Parts: sequence; C-alpha cells; structure tokens
Amino acid sequence: GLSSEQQRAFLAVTQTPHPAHLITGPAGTGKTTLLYALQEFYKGRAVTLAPTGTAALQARGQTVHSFFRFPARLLRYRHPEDIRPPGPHSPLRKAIEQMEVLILDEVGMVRVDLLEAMDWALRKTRKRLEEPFGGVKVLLLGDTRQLEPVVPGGEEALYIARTWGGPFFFQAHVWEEVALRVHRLWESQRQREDPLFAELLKRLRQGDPQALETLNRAAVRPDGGEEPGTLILTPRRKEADALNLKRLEALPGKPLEYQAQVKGEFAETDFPTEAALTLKKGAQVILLRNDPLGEYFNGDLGWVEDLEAEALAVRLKRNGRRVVIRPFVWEKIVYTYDSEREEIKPQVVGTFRQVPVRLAWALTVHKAQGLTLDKVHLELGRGLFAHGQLYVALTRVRRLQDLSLSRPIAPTELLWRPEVEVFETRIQEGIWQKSH
DNA sequence: TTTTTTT
Ligand SMILES: Nc1ncnc2c1ncn2[C@@H]1O[C@H](COP(=O)(O)OP(=O)(O)O)[C@@H](O)[C@H]1O
Ligand SMILES: [Mg+2]
Repeated sequence: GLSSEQQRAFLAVTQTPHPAHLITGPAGTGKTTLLYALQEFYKGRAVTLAPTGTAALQARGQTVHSFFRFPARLLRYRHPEDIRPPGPHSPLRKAIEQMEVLILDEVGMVRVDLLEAMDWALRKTRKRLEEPFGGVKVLLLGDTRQLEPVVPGGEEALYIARTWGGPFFFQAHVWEEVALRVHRLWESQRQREDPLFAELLKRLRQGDPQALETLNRAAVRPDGGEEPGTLILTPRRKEADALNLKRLEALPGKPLEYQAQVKGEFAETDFPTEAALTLKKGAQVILLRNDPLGEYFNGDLGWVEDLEAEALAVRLKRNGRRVVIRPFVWEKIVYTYDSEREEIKPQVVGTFRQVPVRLAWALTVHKAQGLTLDKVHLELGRGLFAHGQLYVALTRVRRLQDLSLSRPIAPTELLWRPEVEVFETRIQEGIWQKSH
C-alpha cells in the first residue's frame, strides 16, 4: 500500500545487505507509514526506537533511553558508567543479541551522544566491537530540518563541542566506519492539500527570505489569537505564561495550587514547570513526563478533570482517556571540570518535585515541536531566535489558512545552522560517508 | 541570551 516513492525506499532498504540507511524528507512525506511497512516486513527481527515519548508512540516503539536503560544525562563517549550493557541472563541481553534491525524514527532529534551510546551498547552487548552497531542493520528515519537537540550550557556544551564538534546525529563518529545510504521522500500531503504553503515552506527550508513576503501577506492578522480553537505559540516562556494566566483567571471555577518541593541547589530558571502551579477544572494543560506505564507522554495535551492534594485527573485530547497524575522528581545535574585529565563528571545537586503539568492555552514553539494542531496563532513578541524555530512553528498546521501571525516575519527570524546545510548538500548524492 | 529531549 505504499506510493511509488515509498516503495522505492522500502525496496532499497529491505533488498540490500547494506547495514546503514537514512530515509528523510519533510513532514507528511510518508516516513511513518513506511516505518509501519518496514515493521511488518521485519516483524520479530526489528526493534523500533525513537528519541522522545511522543515519537516512540507514533513509531509503535519505545524511547532509546527506556530500551537501553540509559540515564537521563550526557552520555559520555563509550563511558562505562553511562553506557552499561545488560546482565548475563536478562531479557534485554537476549533482545540485543537476537536483534537484526534497529529502526530509529525522528533521528533529527537524536543528539549525537544518544546515537553514539546506541552504537557502543550494541557493540559491547553483542561482543562485536569492530562492527558499527554490532552488525545490526540501522534504518534511520526523520526530517533533517527541526529544532536542534537540547544542549545545556556549561561543561556539558564544551564536552559535546570537544568530542563531536556539535549536537547533530550526523556528527557521530560511527559514521566514519560505515557509509550511510540516503533515500529521500519528496511527495508530501501538503503538496496536495495546500501547494502554495508547500512551495513557501520549501523556499524557507532553503533559507530563502523571499518566501516571507507572500507568507506575511497571507498570514498576518493580529486578532487571530482571539478566535476559538486557536492555540497560541510564543518564542519565549514569559509571554506564554501571561497568556495562560489570563485564560486561567477568566475560567470560572475554584483554583487549587500545587506547591513544588525543592531540595539542594535548583535555580528557578531551570524549573521544568511552575513552583506555584495554580489549576482549575477544565484548564487546558500539557503533561510533562512519560508514563512508565505508557498511558500518557510528555507533550500530551488535555483538560483538568479533578484536582486534589498531590493528585489530579486529566482528560487526554489524544485518546479521550482519563489519567491520574501525581508528582514527579526532576534532578539538577552539574558537571565539574577536573582540570588535570579530561574528566568532567556529573553530580546531582538539587531536586524538584511537582506534578508534571503546565498550562497549555499558550505554548512555546519549542514545547509545541512534535504536536500537530488545527489552528495556531504566532505571537512573535521579541522575535524568533533559534535554528529551525520559524519552520517548526509554521509546520504545526496543515494549511496556511490555519495559521495567523501577530506581525510580519523578519528575515532575521529565518535561521538555519550552516552544519545542517552542509550535511544536506552532501546527502543529495545518494550516499554519505563522514570523513576522518 | 534562549528554548527544549531523556528516567
Ligand atoms: N502510502 C500511503 N497510503 C495511504 N496513506 C498515506 C501513505 N503515505 C502517507 N499517507 C498519509 O499521509 C499522512 C502523512 O504520512 P506520515 O507517514 O505521517 O508522514 P511523516 O512521517 O513524514 O509525517 C498520514 O496521515 C498518512 O495517513
Ligand atoms: Mg514521522
């Protein structure tokens, strides 16, 4: 049931012994439905992983961290304390030893250390140290034009720069030992549903600011946020918070405040949600952690149904189901430099305990990455500031008419890091081999 | 500056 373009990639991946493939293209191009066809072909032989919970859900797999039991921190290069093989008689060891294919969805969101940790974990567990991924055939799928992987400041950023030169999956050293065969998908849903939108976005992918004039002519209407069924996106947290606060205060009903418990050193700028979180029944929220039992994910939108002491009920938009939310603990990690060997090392210095809930009438563009919305309004505020931020904001909706802007987009807000441009020009040949 | 993954 694949299109001709999808069948081309399906056959190029399944009917060759080559062990490393990348299937890439813009959103709506068929990557996920091709993944399902690959799963049906391989079924027992393949393990499906993704870097986020919502992507793992859409890929019918698990997160990379959960499968390999990686810690939620910087994965230092082949470091035995961050990358631990499974025990001698564990189910995970059997799963890795018998694995033939690893399917990795949304690979553009896989940070370089995550991918490298996969490589090392597979090599060590399978005892094939000289073969990339321990001889497992890796099928990467994803768009290469997204928000960059998260890289905190301080010694962590310096480590990643020193070790890999950057955060992207194509900067991993494993590509120096195996060639990545590339297969592009061009035909998108959007090309059929709104070709004008698809043409504008293609030019913006190419960094062409010319496209902004038509986009601004079509989409600028400052009152677009006042319309029903409209989620508001902002570049920064402060403006989204003010939006949410206004909606919360206008919502009739009795409020309940959830007070975080903070221990040790945890600056409030690093808080994953508000320390004093006030909620009302019916408030639009977004969940902030992945359920270990798979009933909800970080990024799930929903509505507050019940509010009680350290426990609330949320009705999920995704499936209409009810989930009960209790506090989670986040850790603050600091990396200290040893200054005599290379030797940075993590230490947990603080903890933050709070219900994993944030108000969601307004969201940041970063937080809305990976959601598909029916209608969005972009309240630009002081402006977009990150690689891919404009493109990700625009692509949250299916049609240009579903989008509105508070003001014209400026050419300074169309941002792409040159390393991503360089990698794209090299994967237009059909195969890519990282130098060194 | 500026925001976000991962348990
Ligand atoms: N071969 C196909 N047959 C039927 N529907 C398809 C096919 N390919 C894509 N679609 C539809 O197009 C939409 C986008 O496809 P998807 O696999 O989600 O693309 P992407 O992974 O790039 O977002 C999906 O909702 C899917 O229903
Ligand atoms: Mg996809």
